[PDB]
Amino acid sequence: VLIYSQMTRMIDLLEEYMVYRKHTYMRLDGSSKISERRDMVADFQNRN
DNA sequence: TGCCGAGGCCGCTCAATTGGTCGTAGACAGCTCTAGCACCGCTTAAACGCACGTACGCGCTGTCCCCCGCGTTTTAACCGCCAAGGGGATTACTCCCTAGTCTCCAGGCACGTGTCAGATATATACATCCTGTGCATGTACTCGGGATATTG
Repeated sequence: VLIYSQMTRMIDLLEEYMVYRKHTYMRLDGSSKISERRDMVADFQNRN
């Protein structure tokens, strides 16, 4: 699944939820560095 | 009326500081020096400090007597300002030259000792130079009257 959301304040609340119910997750706000986006996309492909 | 135009609030992205973590390299703290030569302790015969009326030198004191201070205000331009213009101090880039590193390499000389002399100190006798004192004039001063210079 992809979850899209429209407030950085909310993506923080979603991250607190993803940590509590132990789903595994990965986030890419506009505040992420350009180099992080590369690794993070390449890890969402290539893995179960 | 209309339209809209102009209008006012909120997530990306980048760019210094800020504080954090990594690992590694001499340089700091410390040991044992060890070694030795200064500090000390112990005498001595030594100099020089110091607690202490009195002659008296001058620091301080009670007076009167006047300029420079003290007070006013006009004015006078001094000094401040602002705003504009020109450039020259500044910024950011690219090419370039050497500052700096290391390394090798020598001998110059600053370092060190090895001996012992011409040096200068110290005493006694001493004569002399120099100080403190006393003592005339000669000028550098303060004043008055007139000439030259300069401000308004």
